[PDB]
Amino acid sequence: HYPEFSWDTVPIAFHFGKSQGLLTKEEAEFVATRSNFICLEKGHATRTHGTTEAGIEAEARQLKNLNPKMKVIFYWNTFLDYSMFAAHKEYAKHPQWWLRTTTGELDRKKGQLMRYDLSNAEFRNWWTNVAAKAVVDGTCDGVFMDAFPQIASQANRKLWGDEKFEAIQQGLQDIIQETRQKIGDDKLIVYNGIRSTPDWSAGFDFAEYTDAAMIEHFGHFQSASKETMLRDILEMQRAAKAGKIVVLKGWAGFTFIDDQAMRKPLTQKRRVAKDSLKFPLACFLAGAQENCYFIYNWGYRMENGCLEWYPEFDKPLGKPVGEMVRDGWKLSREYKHASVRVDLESKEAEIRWR
Amino acid sequence: HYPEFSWDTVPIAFHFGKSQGLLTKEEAEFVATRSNFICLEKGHATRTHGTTEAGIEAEARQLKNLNPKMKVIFYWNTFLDYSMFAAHKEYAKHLRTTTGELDRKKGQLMRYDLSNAEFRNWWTNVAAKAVVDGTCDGVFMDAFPQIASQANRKLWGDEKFEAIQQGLQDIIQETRQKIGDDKLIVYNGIRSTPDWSAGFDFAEYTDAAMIEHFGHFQSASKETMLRDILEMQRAAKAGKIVVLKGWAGFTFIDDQAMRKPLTQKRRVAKDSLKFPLACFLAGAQENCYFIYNWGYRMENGCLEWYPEFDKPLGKPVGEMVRDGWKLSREYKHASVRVDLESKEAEIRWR
Repeated sequence: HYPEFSWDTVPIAFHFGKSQGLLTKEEAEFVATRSNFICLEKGHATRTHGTTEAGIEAEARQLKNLNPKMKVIFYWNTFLDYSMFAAHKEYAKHPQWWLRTTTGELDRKKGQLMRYDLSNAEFRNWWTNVAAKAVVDGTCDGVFMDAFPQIASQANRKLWGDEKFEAIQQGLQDIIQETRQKIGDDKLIVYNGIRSTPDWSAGFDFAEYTDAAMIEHFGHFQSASKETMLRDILEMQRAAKAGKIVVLKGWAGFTFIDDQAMRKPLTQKRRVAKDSLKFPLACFLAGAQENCYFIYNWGYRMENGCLEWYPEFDKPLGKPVGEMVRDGWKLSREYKHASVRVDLESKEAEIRWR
Repeated sequence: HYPEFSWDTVPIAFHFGKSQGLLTKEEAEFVATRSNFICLEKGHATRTHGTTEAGIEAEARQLKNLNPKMKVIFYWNTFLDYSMFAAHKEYAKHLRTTTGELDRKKGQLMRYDLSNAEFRNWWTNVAAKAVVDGTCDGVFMDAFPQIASQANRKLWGDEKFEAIQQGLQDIIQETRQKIGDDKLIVYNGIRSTPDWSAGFDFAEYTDAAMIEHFGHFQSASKETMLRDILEMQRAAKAGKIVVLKGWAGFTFIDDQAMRKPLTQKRRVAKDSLKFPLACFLAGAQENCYFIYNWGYRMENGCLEWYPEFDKPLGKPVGEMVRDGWKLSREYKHASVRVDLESKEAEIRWR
């Protein structure tokens, strides 16, 4: 029930939202002819369709009409009560569920966004019904469960108490199982995700229930050291070899959280994105197996480079002819039509195409 | 390093030559006040300046003195050994087919061996003399569909053909290296035909592509016109320049049409503008340029003007909308509709 995967060219997935409306026909064709795997973000097409659920459903139909093999993934945050969903008004009707801290204040991110009590079974029941409405009744093929590291953050202990924290971690396991129970075996569960930092690293997890994990921070944020980059690549290799989907999120030399980089004119962003592609692309191809996908851009809104294309993505790749080879911080991989080399320490990389 | 672009009116570029001499005061001012983007063709001003290089250099200085924003592009054929260049005698001082006959287009013009690196270094040196040492702002690299034509496998063999294809990629890369990142590389081009199509290519190095045959030659079908428009839109959204070469109801190759009087030529040119102009506006994005005439010599309609090119246009306020062969587009001061099947067109100026 995985997306149809191919080595003909670099395997590419999409993950973004266009808030101002559906993809144009030209945008939908551009996307649908270039990938079999897309998650549509919170807010997608809300300006014209009112709710994310409505926008995503109409978009899922458009894309699959163009590419019937496309797997369209419903973005549904596991932890946060985002306002641009019809579901938000239903959650507002259940104040008995609302998470509170040890002092009684409502637990809200940046003081505005409520965080879910995953230990509450009624909530979990409602939350999984939202997902199953999108993927069973609707036209999506799976769900993207965001925010696992936010749930597991030790900082939440100061807010909840240790006992409620353990209850909420248990509730994360519960809500994944119940998600699977409700959407069936033919549907995809994607979650965020694999993460490598100096103090804490999460590998592919909950494997009895989940199908795909994103490596959202590859090469950036707290995951920019050679040690954490190597761990992300090795975990992709290990997880994919064991039959899972892995989506590696590359960043085009900067991210949407870098205020100075985001202030730069579009021409400068494109120069940076072109110069910055080779290294994360070589890292991805060094460790990539079947069912591994690359994403490369600087954010999750359509305009954050998400519809950019690069000639590297059209070049013949072909099946891997040998396993990844590692010597110290240096990695290399042979494909039928390309050779890859990358040094995690110096950030030096080389891709030799046929 | 792009030409300065505006939506105030239809964005216009020029692409022609005047072999009898430089533009006159009036002709120079006409072009300089109406566009920031011109390619000067082979032969320009050769009668009085001897070579295309010297004629284009003198013209580039004249036009830029009138409009300092003017980007002037040097015509340098990527494949063909034209005689009205000083560089022709250097080529003469230094490509074989399988039968040994000299490879000459229509028996006259030699064709270049892009595999040979000595040639490539010379060729790019000629481009660099014109744009780095000289006053031009970039180079127009013609003839890419000729180079790629599969029929050349018959003339050269599969091995040499693929050497030449690689050579084209090498010459483009070597051009950019020698002229720098602040100069423009224009090439011909995007082409859509029923059996063979090329979109924007070599985007690592090139800035601009011409759609030379829009609506005409082998690209007159609704299928190929739509391909051209869609590729303009994609490439310009990707950050490239696109030059759409419209034809004024006929072309310089149609003998009978070319033998008609100017008054009839102008009548047909006026009647034929709305359709190709609406196709361009339907898909146009930033850094898209329209050209409208019946050829590449100054006198082939190239300094004709139309009120449509003075009308307020304004920024696009919506995306191209396509239903079947029908396109529409909303600008701040005009609504566009065109039907590629019936060739009906409306430009509702406001």
